[PDB]
Amino acid sequence: AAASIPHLILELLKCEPDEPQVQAKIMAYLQQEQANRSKHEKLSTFGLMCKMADQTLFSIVEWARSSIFFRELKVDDQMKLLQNCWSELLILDHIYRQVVHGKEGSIFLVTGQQVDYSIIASQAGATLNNLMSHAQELVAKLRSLQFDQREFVCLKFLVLFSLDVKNLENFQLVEGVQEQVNAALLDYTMCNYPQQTEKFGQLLLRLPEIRAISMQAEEYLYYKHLNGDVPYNNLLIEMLHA
Amino acid sequence: NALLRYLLDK
Amino acid sequence: ENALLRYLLDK
Ligand SMILES: CCCCCCCCCCCC(=O)OC[C@H](COP(=O)(O)OCC[N+](C)(C)C)OC(=O)CCCCCCCCCCC
Repeated sequence: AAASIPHLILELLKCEPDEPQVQAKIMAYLQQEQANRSKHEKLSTFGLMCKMADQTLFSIVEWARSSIFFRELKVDDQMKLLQNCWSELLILDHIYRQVVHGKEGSIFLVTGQQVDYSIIASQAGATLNNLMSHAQELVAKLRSLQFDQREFVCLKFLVLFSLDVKNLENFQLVEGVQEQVNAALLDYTMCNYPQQTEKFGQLLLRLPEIRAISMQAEEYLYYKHLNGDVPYNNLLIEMLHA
Repeated sequence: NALLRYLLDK
Repeated sequence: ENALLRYLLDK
């Protein structure tokens, strides 16, 4: 029968970034970055990925601040929320990209580039391999649950609007978003995936897994930074140093 | 976090 | 308050 989408969810969808514009902007930036460099100062694959991730985070901040509800918080509240979840949002973004755009044995990047598992299997160290292995496990789980765009945007809001952060001033708005987004997500899964009787619960149980992978990713990056591998003026490093 | 403040407040 | 100048002073 007909699909049903809660009104609230429609409102969340409206806040979504223009995916093709972000992709083209990030690719063009990286291509111009590399072209501006002489032969001996070209960025490595890692250096390029660091700049790519930085640009993705810029995009995430711009998504949040233009988002319904979030844009109504004072900057200090906005900062506390983003300080808490920035890496989880990066991970959720990456994971969802694989769920929608990914093909067996490869990884799809924000630039629209595709990277063969084998290329990674060979040139990546054990730390990154472990990270990617856990990310791939979550991707398989979500594909299996038929994770979709409507559920994706609800989870992004639930990750952003955390009641577990200290010294939040407008906690009532945060409570409100948690209450209403949870409700809309539940109504959505019950109506549209009625054969999967526990889909709602199953989706929520992915959240601590997202946190775990985000912590692992932060740790990997911090280590790379301590080795002097991360290019200068990295916004991810500023988020880490906070 | 000065940069984060700026990105939001601008 | 100008966000840009605040940033330049505070960074
Ligand atoms: C996990 C989801 C994020 C995106 C994953 C992208 C996979 C890219 C694989 C490219 C091909 C490859 O294999 O590149 C290999 C490189 C380097 O690998 P290495 O092991 O560090 O060093 C090589 C091994 N040595 C040092 C022992 C010799 O790796 C990368 O450039 C990965 C970039 C990761 C994302 C950028 C930081 C994100 C931080 C997020 C914290 C919030």
